[PDB]
Amino acid sequence: MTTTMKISIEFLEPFRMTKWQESTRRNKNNKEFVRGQAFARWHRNKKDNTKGRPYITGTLLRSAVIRSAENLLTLSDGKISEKTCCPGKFDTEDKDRLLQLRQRSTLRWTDKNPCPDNAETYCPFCELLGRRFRIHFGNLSLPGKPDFDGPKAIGSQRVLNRVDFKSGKAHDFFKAYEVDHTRFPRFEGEITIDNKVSAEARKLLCDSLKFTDRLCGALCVIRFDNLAEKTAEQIISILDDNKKTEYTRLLADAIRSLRRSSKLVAGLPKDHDGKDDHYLWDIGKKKKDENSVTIRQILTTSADTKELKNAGKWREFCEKLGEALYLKSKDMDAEFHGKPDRLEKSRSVSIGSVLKETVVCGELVAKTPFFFGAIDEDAKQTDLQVLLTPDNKYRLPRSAVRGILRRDLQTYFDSPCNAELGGRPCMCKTCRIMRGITVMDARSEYNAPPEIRHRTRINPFTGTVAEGALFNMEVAPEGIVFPFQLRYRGSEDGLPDALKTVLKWWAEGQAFMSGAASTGKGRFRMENAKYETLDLSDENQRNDYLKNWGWRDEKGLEELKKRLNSGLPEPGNYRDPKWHEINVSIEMASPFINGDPIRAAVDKRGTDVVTFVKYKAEGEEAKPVCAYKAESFRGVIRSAVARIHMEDGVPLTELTHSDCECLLCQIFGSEYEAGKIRFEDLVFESDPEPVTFDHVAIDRFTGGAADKKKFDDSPLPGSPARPLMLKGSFWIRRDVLEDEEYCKALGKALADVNNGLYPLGGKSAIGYGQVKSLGIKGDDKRISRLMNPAFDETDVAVPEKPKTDAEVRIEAEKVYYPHYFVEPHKKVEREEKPCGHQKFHEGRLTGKIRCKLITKTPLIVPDTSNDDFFRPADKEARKEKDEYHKSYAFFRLHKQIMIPGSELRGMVSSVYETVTNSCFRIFDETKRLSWRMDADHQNVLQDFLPGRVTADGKHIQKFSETARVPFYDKTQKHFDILDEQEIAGEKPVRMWVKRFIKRLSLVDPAKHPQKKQDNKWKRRKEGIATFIEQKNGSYYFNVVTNNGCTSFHLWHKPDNFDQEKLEGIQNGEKLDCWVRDSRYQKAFQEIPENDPDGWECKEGYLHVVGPSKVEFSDKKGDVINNFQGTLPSVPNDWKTIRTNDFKNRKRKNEPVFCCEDDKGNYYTMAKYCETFFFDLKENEEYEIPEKARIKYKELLRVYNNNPQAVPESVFQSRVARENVEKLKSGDLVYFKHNEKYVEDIVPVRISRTVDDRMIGKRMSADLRPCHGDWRHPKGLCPACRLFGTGSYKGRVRFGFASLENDPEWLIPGKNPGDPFHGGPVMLSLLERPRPTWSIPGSDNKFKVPGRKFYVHHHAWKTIKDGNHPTTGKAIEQSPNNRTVEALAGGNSFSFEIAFENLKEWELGLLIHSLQLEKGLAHKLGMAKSMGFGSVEIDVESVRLRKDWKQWRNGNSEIPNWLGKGFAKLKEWFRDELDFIENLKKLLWFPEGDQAPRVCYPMLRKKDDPNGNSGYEELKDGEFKKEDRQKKLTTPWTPWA
RNA sequence: UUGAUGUCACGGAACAGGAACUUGAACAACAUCGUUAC
RNA sequence: UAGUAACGAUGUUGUUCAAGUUCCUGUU
Repeated sequence: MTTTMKISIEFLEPFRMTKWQESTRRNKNNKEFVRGQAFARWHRNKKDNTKGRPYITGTLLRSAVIRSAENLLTLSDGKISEKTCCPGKFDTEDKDRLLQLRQRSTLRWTDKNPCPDNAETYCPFCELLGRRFRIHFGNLSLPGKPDFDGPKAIGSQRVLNRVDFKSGKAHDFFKAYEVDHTRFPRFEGEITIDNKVSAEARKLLCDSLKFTDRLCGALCVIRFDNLAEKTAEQIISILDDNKKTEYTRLLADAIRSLRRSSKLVAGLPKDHDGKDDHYLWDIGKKKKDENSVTIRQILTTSADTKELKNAGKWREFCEKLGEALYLKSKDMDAEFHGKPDRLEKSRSVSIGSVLKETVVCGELVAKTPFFFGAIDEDAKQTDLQVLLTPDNKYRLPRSAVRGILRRDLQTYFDSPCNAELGGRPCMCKTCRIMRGITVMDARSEYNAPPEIRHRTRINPFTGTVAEGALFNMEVAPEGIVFPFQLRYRGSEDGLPDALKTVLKWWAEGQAFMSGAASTGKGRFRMENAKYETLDLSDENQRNDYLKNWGWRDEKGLEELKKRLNSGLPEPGNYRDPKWHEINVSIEMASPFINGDPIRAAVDKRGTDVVTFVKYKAEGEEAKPVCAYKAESFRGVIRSAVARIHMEDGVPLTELTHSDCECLLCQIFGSEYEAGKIRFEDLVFESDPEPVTFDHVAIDRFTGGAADKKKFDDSPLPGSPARPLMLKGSFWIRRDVLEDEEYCKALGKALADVNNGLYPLGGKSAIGYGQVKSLGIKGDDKRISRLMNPAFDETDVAVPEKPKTDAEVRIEAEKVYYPHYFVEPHKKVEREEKPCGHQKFHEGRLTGKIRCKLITKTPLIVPDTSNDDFFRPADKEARKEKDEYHKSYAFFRLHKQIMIPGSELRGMVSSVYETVTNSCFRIFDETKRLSWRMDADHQNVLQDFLPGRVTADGKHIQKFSETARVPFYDKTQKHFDILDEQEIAGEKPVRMWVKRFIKRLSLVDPAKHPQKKQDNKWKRRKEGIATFIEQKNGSYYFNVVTNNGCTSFHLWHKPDNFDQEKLEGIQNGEKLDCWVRDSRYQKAFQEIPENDPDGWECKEGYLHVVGPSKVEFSDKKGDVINNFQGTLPSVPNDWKTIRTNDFKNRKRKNEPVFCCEDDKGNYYTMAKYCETFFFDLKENEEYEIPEKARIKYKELLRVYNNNPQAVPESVFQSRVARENVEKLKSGDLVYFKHNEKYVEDIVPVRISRTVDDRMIGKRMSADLRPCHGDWRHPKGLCPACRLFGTGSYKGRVRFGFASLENDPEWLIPGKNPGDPFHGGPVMLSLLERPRPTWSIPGSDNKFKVPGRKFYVHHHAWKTIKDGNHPTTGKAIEQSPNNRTVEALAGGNSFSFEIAFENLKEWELGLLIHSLQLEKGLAHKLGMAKSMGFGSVEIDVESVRLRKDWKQWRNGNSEIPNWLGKGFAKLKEWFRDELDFIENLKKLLWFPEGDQAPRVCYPMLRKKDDPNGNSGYEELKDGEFKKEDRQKKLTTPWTPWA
């Protein structure tokens, strides 16, 4: 007796979902079951397990149908078809149930009796209301009834908000689930109607089902009828198998960046030679073990797997791989909800019968990168994320649009709302308009990943970043189009005036929707607006509206968009939007950098930092453009304001801004109110291609490149020819331009920015940034009227340089050395506190110094961007893999000769820090030294005893003595009778050892005429002689010693005098003879066939090392000559090398072995013997500490990395040939010990000795790098206060020097008429320095000398011709020297030095270090160990700064500064200023007719035509061991 | 998997504050091998 | 029982980033 009607709803927007709770907190007393009643619910079967499906109750649809029926019944004056309708009853006497009452002011029509219950025929509204069921409403569920695994598998919980209006920051908040509508767009159910309900109630029900449009926070229309985890584990295991475990976070941040495209893995950078050993992209490979994959190979084979071919799959793989790597690198409260008021009776009111409808279509594009915070969980790498769609599309929610309409409607009026989330609806002017507004979501169809930005926070006391202030941020691209649709229904004749004014504001590009609006985030603009007003008051238009469900669906919208008239309606009352745009145009004069290291790690150029580049969208694809961040510009202007204004004593950079109305707190805002000025990004107006500059860090002692300290950067190029314009804008509020107190502050700050201070960008300490001018427009001269400069234009001249007094006595026919260290003092002061990079102090100076550099000796500053600049034309370009002859040019920026700022910074820093006797800025406190020990028995080789380590690596057992066993000879055979188990020393052998051999001579007492002078004939006694056999040269004898106790057989070689005693031998005569003993320490295997004497059989260990001591050469040495032809070839394996020739041929002395390889090398090999350790003394061992093992490790590392070694791997020793690492267990060593503790372990007889301490502990404790903690503390060296350090910014900025006259090169070029290119000159070898010649020994006597200042001379006239400086031979090219292009003497440059917050004695010392006396000169450039690079600097106008208006050129104050600097220098050191005298002696320039000839020695004396006693004779006599330091300190000592 | 005579949740902007920055001459002379003889 | 004496040859590149901070303050 029923009739089922099947309905089905279909969503057009993401609906919302509530949270599940058990059936105990489901009363009217819970505050989360209420406020969760207007959403969809989540049912789970088998309670306590999150598994179920969503559903919508029937009571909610009943309430929506009731509300639509009330809204529809007053539109036809209460008559459905024929009969009038009763007003209905909404009163209930019981209120313990009915968990929620109605607070709505029910509509009215035809007020009459409420049709009491004791009736028999009701009003159709009472049949719809339900007065066994009359109209039963059923549950709506999913079509197929599936089962998901929880509420997080269909949706995502996001946080909503509730912001304030005056202090526009926040209030409480809440959160809810939202499910996307592209995955779950359909729900189904039915409605059970009785038979005898009516024939007019069904029409009302159908019209009410068609008139309802939203159910759960969304529009609707109701109708009726495993790789990434294992790859992460593999990469982590690779990083842990090696020692590169500190590159894990950079690897994570660089791998997450590859999610943009898969064509970036085949374009990762390489090394500088084009190899495949990058420092992070090639971790894992070794010298051996080819089956070792790297990270580049892992990313390459994972780029083509037929699973990661799509973009979404590759993006997801990159994201979760980066997340896993970040998580692996890691481990090394206020919310309101509800409270609705339970009102007893609703105040029923009438609204009338006039109802219209307005549709506004169009679209709104983005003009700046927008931001919508959707920071979710389970993703902790970015910590500031954006809102995305489940298919990675950008969207703007309707909550943000609704809140922004609310804010603009409150701003159009001048009265905020005062609602408190409860009770009767609010009835102000801005809540009667907001109750008829309906908007929609967007999708933007872009589908591209967002870029990541890095931000920091700077401590304004030191200048560096604060502790713990570093975070990321991701922003959406610029230029995305969102579809827009607004709909309003009310009683007016169209739109109101407030909405028309707000839409006219939005049509001018002033719709600041959401984001970090203070730093120039999303600003949209509504375009292509259409509108059309319907009329639901009549009946011929309402039925056509109800026939097609309005026009909400896609077909209805495509039919509606053909009826809308174009152009928005003009408002009746305009309001002049409250934001004003001001343009900004900056022009620079130097390079510019805005760091980005991750892009440098992914980029294929192979640099360390690259400039910042943002993307922009063109509809489906993104293109990059270089720009300047908005946060950096905002920070610059904020710091420029904060350092001038006082506000009651303490400046604005020291306040806490807790509850203060400071001047920064009222313009730039704080954590309690929003700001009133919004900046924006700055584009560069052109296409500047980045260039590459190389840098290095020159050590102080042994001035050369320090270890691990070579780097580069890729900034944008700018020069006084092409000035790198910058364009942008920023927005200010309307009620700030009208104030006269804030505009003055902004004008003062921009006037300080314009006058040269506050450089923009990165490394401004070497001449980057340097704003030349700044000009704003668009403000009617309210701010740009205080930005006018004002100088003095005086005529005071600059005082001339004083005359020098330190002179040297240089004579002819003598040579000099070029090093001459400068020994320092012993008192470096660190008892002063640094100033602080805050407000400009009162008694300190700030300004500019303009200098003038003029060269007087050829200068070389190379342009290391390319080699082969002097390459011949019209030939082959270059072979792939070879070592050619490098040749460079001079430095150019835009085809203009320049000198960088870091060169001058380093030079002046060295001179300034050696004047004030300050801390060694950069130093190498590692790398302990080592020396080869000499070959003399008494001094060194006496203490090294033979030994052997025990079964465990803890003790060394010593031996008694040694004897040498002959190998590689022709008089025995020891290789084919001993196996490999006994020649490696792991098994004892048994040899026969002889100690003393016996010579023979016939006449002892009557031998004084000929012999008996050698004094060795003092142990002869007597002896009888026999004869048993005849030989060719020798004769047999059987001699007794004193009484016939023993007899020995020997072979005696007679001589002239012996010949006569020989003459007759009948085998039986008794000759007279004498026996003498001589030393013979040999040990053979069996027995030799020449001495059948008593050999003492002993027991010991044997060990071999291989054929060492090769005198290889290239010029047919004295032993290869006078040979017997046909030299053999090199054998491919040892144990077969024999003796070829003898060194002495009269006697049978030392044997050699001459061979010849495929090249022109000629080897001559000594060492025809090996050593045998016998007589192992037990029960006496010595322990090995850790210092011995560290010394042994350094010894092995030196042995294995040697470029001067023998090219053949057969003639090396065992230590270097087999490449071993640690001390094994059971190997022979030569150790040194004293009282149970060993000191040194060497492998061979004559090896090298490593010193115990490092080189950092051979100085004083005060001269070490003045770095560390010992606001900032007071422990800083006097040179780390002018120039910076880590955790303290320096207050001196240098600048790019530029040439102004004509070049005037050294040698003319190849093309006449083009005076802008020079000719090439070829240099000498230029080999790296040796610190093992200044520190000769290692005990305690040799400390570290000074700072290695090179002397001035003229030795470039010999290189100009083509000879060598030491000899006179012509130099020949090779793949080890360069061919540079140089300038000549008589060129002029000009640069500028900016300083701030200096004292009056630091400026005097800086001027004394810039300009020297009138007889000295500086030295910069390349190859200044010859005569190359000699400059002098003259100082021009020194214009100071005293206020933000006037600058007061102070040329007339220099001598007071110089006197104060000298007075401070006298105060520190009383009368011990000898280091300044030495430094003035070392900077002396030969004024005239003096030609000091300096050069380095040669190796020996026989290889230079002058014969000047090279290094191998200078180690004895002059520079022996104790005069080295002394003779290298005196500024001009004769080279001898 | 809801209750019926009463749901303005299209009744609520994840908003407000923060300088990828600090320090650094692209430079530079004496070492490397071990034993041989009595 | 036991150790004493210092000699012979002339050739060759190296570093290519390092030390720091890598997240906080708050809504009623």
